[PDB]
Amino acid sequence: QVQLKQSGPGLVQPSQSLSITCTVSGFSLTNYGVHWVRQSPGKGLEWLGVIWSGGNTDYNTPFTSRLSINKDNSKSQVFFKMNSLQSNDTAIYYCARALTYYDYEFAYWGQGTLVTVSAASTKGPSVFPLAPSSKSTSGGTAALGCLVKDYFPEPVTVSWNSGALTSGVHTFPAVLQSSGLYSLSSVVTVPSSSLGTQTYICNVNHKPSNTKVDKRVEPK
Amino acid sequence: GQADLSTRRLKG
Amino acid sequence: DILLTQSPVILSVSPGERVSFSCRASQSIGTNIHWYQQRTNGSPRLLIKYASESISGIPSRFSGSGSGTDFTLSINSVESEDIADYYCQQNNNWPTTFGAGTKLELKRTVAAPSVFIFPPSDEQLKSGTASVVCLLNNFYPREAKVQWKVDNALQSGNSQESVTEQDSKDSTYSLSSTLTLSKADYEKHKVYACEVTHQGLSSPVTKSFNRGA
Ligand SMILES: *[C@@H]1O[C@H](CO)[C@@H](O)[C@H](O)[C@H]1NC(C)=O
Repeated sequence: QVQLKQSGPGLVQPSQSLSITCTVSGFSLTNYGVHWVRQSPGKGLEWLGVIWSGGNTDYNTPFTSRLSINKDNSKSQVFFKMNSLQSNDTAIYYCARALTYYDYEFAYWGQGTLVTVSAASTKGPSVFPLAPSSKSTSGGTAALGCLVKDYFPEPVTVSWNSGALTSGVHTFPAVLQSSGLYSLSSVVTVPSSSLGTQTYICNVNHKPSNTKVDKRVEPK
Repeated sequence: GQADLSTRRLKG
Repeated sequence: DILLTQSPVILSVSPGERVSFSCRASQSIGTNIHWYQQRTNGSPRLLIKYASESISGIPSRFSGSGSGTDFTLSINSVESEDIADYYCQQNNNWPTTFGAGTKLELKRTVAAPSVFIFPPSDEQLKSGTASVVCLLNNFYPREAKVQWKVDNALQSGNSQESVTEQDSKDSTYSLSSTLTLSKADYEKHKVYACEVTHQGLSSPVTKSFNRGA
């Protein structure tokens, strides 16, 4: 029942600042320090700093002047704030808790927060069906999918039939198009005979633009 | 060798 | 800061085999090293703390050793679900630092891709763009060629590929090739074909459709 949940992924403009909330449960901020760790293309896993039980903070050397960590013990919330972001601050940001109150053995992690630094605007995606067909069958097995196109920034979550359908699902890594917008597909293979009985819906969520689309996918 | 954004995994 | 070097960057083993991850430190760090597993879309998962100590919920097949500068993360009998990245962390010296990681991939028998092609939806054609998608599903090894042809014209530069990480259950990959066209170009031609080449196919497989049917 120990958990850390972070605020949603988002875009930040160059030189602007980054704010993330880590809400914890199954323990008390008065008893444990919360650490912040990011993971970037440039530097991999990188420890950023910590807020201790009693409110003291330590910040990693290159972040002394642009990092502030605060908390609200009663609300079980820890607040991370970093100023003056540049492109190479694009990274997944994590809060984490150690096993023991004073240590650095990170046993519990938040789900991460993908932060993109860019001057671009947020754009929600269009969802298009990848319809099952004769040219999409294979010995009693049909492939079908969703094309999630022209969004920014990453990430987008896709699930099938509201979480209920997982077997045979592949959600591909997003590719960056020349437009500078991203695109990905998510596919699933199902029995051909279930195409008449079962409904198939990809649930698309692009949190940075708050775009939620449920796309029904049918034989054409 | 490096962390990939689209993958959340190492890629080359 | 203490530099941690993980070698090699990539490990490829068959299931049931033993596998060692190496992590070397730029000066002695005693036994103050922790190891993590990171799966696709996952947060780091703590496997071993202080070089050799167990963690609740981590399978017994994971263990670690070493002291000073040379450490090993061991999986004695590797399973398909161990497909992940593995990191080491030192905390003998402030600030705690992480190695760059080692990728663990599994070997398995050759598996030919199942190939499926999808015309652009009429929905998308309204927007003025056409995407043609070719899916290569559940194959091994990763290397594959997708060739696009429109009315026998070779397509080049106007497609993009994405490949899933290795599946944790069956150790296969899947690949999508998206050919992108203007609607105008799309409505100007009839035959859309993707030809797939792979080690598991005795000859290339072509999936095609005619715009319309
Ligand atoms: C980003 O750029 C700065 C220089 O402006 C550099 O010191 C830093 O190491 C770079 N990489 C990351 C991941 O911040």
